[PDB]
Amino acid sequence: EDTFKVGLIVPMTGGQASTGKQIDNAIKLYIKKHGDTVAGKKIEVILKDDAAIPDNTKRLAQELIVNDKVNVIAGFGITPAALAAAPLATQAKVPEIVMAAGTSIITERSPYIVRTSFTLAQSSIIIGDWAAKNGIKKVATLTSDYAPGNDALAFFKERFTAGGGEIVEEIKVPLANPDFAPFLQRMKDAKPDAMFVFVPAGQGGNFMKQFAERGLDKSGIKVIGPGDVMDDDLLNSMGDAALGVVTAHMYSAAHPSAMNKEFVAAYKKEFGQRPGFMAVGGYDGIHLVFEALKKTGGKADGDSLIAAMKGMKWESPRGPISIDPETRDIVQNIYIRKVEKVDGELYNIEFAKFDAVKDPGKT
Repeated sequence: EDTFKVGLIVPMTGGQASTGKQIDNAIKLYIKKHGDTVAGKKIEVILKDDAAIPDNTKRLAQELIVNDKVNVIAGFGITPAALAAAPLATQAKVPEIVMAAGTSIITERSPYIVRTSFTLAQSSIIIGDWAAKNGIKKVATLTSDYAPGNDALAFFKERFTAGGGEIVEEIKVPLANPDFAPFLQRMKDAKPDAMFVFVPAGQGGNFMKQFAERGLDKSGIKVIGPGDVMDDDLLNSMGDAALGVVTAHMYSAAHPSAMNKEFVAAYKKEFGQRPGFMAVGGYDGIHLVFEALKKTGGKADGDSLIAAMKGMKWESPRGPISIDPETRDIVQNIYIRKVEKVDGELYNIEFAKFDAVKDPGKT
């Protein structure tokens, strides 16, 4: 009654555990910094681990909506999870806040979906344009074999080839327990100018370890991609082979804004780890819920909330962001970054900025 409930469904275990860990942490941090009360309502966050299995996502979303009567569902660590919950969000008129999954069509799959993460297309068009304009002629691609990987590939290829680039080979690896060894072996022999790599949050460290193990650090093959592979949650654990990797992405822990400085410091202080781009999707997702409730003066029905969320603009640790009133998707800067060592640690140092990029998958 004086309560507002958020059903948080994220992968706390399994291959995408680092996504849920980050989102759970960032929301805990937000509430620690802002309190748990808005417009007369006590916010409760109910955590459920789907292990990134969409059957679990669906079952958990149903339990949260029907049994716990949550007002919002949030999280959705992979695209299939967001899609699994979309029918229930629509049927129950419960906003579904996508804080992680990055496939362009997701927001079209329910009028109650709003997203605070990214789309792969937003970063992939930028790195495609950059690679072409920077004398990279021949690229091999390695992308996770599911929806966001296919978006990454399609949008990169479109812009890269438009700029005169050539894709010489396209390799896909499973979401679950990928083996990067065979791709990396082909690379040793085929030696393209660069490899374009999309793997989801949590996997870039494993990729870089096999990269280094095969001596690709000495091959003169550049590594480029959207920033998922250079996940800030993982950067601290990578070796010198990661130096010079160039990625486009919506968030870097090294973003030089006062708000990001405060966010990164607070997150490190509380959790003893650097936040990655999944943490900021969670941070902004919960901000969105708090601010929406503020705007509706405490009205908790889905329609009121969605109306309030559309067109909302604010400063995120990542930069200025907004919810497109037409698509309910995130509009945000996309930066190009190079991995450099600062004070003993690897960071994605931003060197280029494209302002307020709308999802190219819908434009």
